[PDB]
Amino acid sequence: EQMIQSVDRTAVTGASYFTSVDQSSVHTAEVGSHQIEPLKTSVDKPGSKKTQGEKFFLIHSARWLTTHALFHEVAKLDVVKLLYNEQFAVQGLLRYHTYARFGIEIQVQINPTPFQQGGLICAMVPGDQSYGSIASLTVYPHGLLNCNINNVVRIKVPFIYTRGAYHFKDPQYPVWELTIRVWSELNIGTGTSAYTSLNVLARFTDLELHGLTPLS
Amino acid sequence: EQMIQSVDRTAVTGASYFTSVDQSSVHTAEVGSHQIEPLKTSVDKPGSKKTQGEKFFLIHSARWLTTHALFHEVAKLDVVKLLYNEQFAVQGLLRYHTYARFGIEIQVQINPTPFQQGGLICAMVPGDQSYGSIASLTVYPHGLLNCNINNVVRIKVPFIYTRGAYHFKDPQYPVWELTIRVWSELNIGTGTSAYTSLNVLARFTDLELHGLTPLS
Amino acid sequence: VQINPTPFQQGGLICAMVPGDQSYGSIASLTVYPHGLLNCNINNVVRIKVPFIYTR
Amino acid sequence: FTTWTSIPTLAAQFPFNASDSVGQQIKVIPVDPYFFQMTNTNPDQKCITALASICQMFCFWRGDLVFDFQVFPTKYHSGRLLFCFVPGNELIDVTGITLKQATTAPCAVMDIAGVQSTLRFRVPWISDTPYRVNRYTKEAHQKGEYTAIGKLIVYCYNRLTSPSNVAHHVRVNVYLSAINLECFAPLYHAMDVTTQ
Amino acid sequence: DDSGGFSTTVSTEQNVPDPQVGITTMRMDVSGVQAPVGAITTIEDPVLAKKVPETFPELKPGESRHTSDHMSIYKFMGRSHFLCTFTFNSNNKEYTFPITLSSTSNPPHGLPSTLRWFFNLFQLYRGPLDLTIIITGATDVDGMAWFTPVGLAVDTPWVEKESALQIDYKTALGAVRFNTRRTGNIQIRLPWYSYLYAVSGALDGLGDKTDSTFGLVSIQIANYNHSDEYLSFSCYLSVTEQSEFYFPRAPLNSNAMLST
Amino acid sequence: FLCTFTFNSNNKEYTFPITLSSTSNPPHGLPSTLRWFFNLFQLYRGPLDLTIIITGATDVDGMAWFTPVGLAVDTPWVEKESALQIDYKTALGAVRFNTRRTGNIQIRLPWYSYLYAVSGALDGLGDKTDSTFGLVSIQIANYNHSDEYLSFSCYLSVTEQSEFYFPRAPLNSNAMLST
Repeated sequence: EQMIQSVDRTAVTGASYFTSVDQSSVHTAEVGSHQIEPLKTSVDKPGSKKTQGEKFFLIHSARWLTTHALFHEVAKLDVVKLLYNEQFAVQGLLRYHTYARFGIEIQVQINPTPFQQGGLICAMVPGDQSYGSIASLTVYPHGLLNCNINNVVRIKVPFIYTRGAYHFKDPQYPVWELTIRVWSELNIGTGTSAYTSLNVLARFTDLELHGLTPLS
Repeated sequence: EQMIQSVDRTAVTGASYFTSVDQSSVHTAEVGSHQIEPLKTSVDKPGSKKTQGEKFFLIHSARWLTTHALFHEVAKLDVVKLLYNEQFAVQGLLRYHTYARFGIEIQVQINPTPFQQGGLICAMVPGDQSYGSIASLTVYPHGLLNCNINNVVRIKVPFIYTRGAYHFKDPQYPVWELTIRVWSELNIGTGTSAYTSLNVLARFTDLELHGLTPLS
Repeated sequence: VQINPTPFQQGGLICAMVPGDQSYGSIASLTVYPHGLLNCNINNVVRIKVPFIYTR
Repeated sequence: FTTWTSIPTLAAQFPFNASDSVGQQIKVIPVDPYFFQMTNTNPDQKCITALASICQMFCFWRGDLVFDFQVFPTKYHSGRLLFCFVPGNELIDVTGITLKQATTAPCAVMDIAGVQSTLRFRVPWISDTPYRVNRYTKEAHQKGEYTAIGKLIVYCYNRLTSPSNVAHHVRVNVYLSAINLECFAPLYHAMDVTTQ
Repeated sequence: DDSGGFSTTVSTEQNVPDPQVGITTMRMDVSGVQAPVGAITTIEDPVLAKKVPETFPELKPGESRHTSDHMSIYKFMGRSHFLCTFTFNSNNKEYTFPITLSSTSNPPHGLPSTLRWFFNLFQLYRGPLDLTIIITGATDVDGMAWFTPVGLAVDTPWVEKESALQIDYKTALGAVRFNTRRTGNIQIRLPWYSYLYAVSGALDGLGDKTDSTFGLVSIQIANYNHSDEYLSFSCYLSVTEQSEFYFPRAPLNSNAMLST
Repeated sequence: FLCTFTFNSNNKEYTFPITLSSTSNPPHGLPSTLRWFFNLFQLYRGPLDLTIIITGATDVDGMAWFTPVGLAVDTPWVEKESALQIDYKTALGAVRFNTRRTGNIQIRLPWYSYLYAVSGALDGLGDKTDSTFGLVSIQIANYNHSDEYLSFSCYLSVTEQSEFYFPRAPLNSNAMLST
């Protein structure tokens, strides 16, 4: 008595997010393998979320002048909403996902010539620009800019939100928001440049993605 | 003699793909951390390329009839070009990348009622549908469909291409291509359904991504 | 070679030790010679050591 | 033959005015060892680079090119630039890529002031082919044969802030150097000036 | 699991080459007593398709009568087969012929009889060749034959014309110097010079005119001719041991196998 | 490539040097690959290789010889009759061959100089003396019978006993003239 083997019928086959149970199974054919190359035509690392989510995106840039008086709101920029944009690399990770958890890394770059004087402030503001004081904004994790010491600072801020995760397609309220008040007025002499440059870079830290959607 | 510490000036700071050297450095502020939740509002795993690239995409579906005579080309479908599409989840990984290396996992699903008879064939064809024989197509890694034994098969095929990697924005030639010839004609009786259903699922295996681009 | 810029000027100079000829060799390839590069930003005095280059 | 390759040789020249908008494209660099644009009137000679003479006697070239951008500012000329390498071939519409769209690609920033003035930009070997043919030897475009592994736009990342007792512009030399360089399939070809 | 998926129906990658050595040798009855399980099986299951076949009581066939294995490629294609033929007509005429592995290239302009069938049996191709040509006709002609890789410039293929290429382009790349009287024979390696990795047999579009071809040999003569006698060359290609084959393909029909 | 030359009458003596000067425009001097390569560096020391091809009329019994610097030889780049005696030619060193026997020469060029090394780009009397190192001159005989041109062409090659010194800036795209 010799038994001839047959084909399997019922099995749990499919992805963790793409699951379909078949009543008639078949062995999937596979020839070859993932052949390694001693000669690679490109010299980079392979792409991942670790190198696509953690990369600075220029979300905003301005130009601060002399005519801006004290505590004038130069820029009112939203953090995550400008990150969720088609012209950046994180759109390929945020279009196919709905609910997320992440940390925000802000880096702000300005450039004074040292014949100018003055000061700028960038603050990471959650919720609202409500009746809280402008002269009390140092309680926020912020940055202070000066025409004397340095011109590039970077800010690490966490996820500050009421619910569990953030909805991109219909948010309750924006998680973070940055503002630029004139911390000290831009004073020059004759022939000195009456302006300075301004850049706002941003990236994600510790990114989590959940809730895949088929629609756009 | 006591020395007062100062701020750093020159350092290599920035991402591996997003690199800018500053002449004036600043210590990045970071408060809080990535707080773990004993109560998660969702019960899924966090999203990754391992669960977004490895998920079956319905790239094609047809309906094979009785009037299709022997070896008639029911479907002529391209594999990777239908995978590179906006209405799928891999568009978020292939729009921000240009040169790639990957393996193709094909799964084909049809459904006969067992009062029908006939046969179908699906072959993974690289290069061309040139002067090679239709009656010699079993040399390809293929699938054979029958109205007697089974109705779902899956096919694993490697990357077959002349150069090193594949260009999405301007390809030299399509890497893979599937065809459906009528392997045996669909014969029924009176009142039996004169048709059968057909589905083509596809996903990537061992995905590599290189060459980020800013444009669309 | 000793030069002296005030740091409100900008520009650059080059001094090259050339044996033989100022022939059809490129001006934009003169960094293959043991040379010096002058700048209005970093330094103003450089010195060059070169050997005896001669046929006989 | 590694003598005339790793030593940085001047391949191009471009200034940086203060009267330009942030993100305006200054000069692209077609990333290949074949690139040079200088000449001379006394003597009448088209200025080759020492790397452009080595690789022009071959069909294929391969290596991690190291561009060295020596700016010539004062200590007080402030601002930053963007050296954004965009890979591929010698011909894509990279001029239509916006500045924030160019932040998607990997790149680097450089403050014009500081204590150094030369950035060594190690270009990765990013090509579909493991080498790249001397299509300049031929006289016809064809999809599959190319010249460069990508292009490199110098952007205006920040404005040039400076007083009036210094200059309003800072010139940037483009040195041409490399590392791990390999060429094969010898020939004879005299390269022509890339007229940008 | 590596990908976090599953598989129920047994179907995987198929058609791995080299199942068996084709020379006949002994590894008693093969079948007989035991009932044949290998006759009836499921071809839709590839594991059940890889069962040892039998239908009858059989025994050992024995050994073969030639130690030379006539079923390995490295000793089968050692016999050199036709590529092209061409004649010279006037002074300093430069002839140019490619090696175009495309099956669209009907003979003579392309692959003839044995090369068109064999080099369209498989998808990918990598390695060097051998070329054997014969000098036939008028004697005392001092010509020159050279190889030109892809990417570099060369004259127009399948056209006998005057040379527009200089000798410094010809002496730097590599050629040979020979007269028809001294040795009268060339057996040459064809160098694998490409920035691309491998070449194909049957493609479409701009990939067919680029990724199928790999090399080209072009010939200019001199001292041809004195008192009128035709000089005829003919190219026969042969194989070497450093080439390897990839992705076995369905062979061509009886229609495109055109013979010359 | 180095040069090419044809014979026209009986017992014509041809003379060609090996002039490493970049001033020497081709044909009279360095052509395409030799002019770029041997003007990449300042100093040069070592022996060469020369490969020539006999092309044209057959059964010509000629003679090819080397002459160092300092010693007398006929006028370069000039096809004329030989004014040098055979005892001067047999004592220094030559070869004897017919066009029919082997039809090929692959020869070492001997490094014969009282000076040490040679240069690529000089000026004045140093250019006409310290750049050149050697010279090969050829006289034929039995050329010719029934009129057929005999053409020679010189191709230079390299050996392993030479060494290079002082890497120099390469030449422009203008003086790299091809033949």
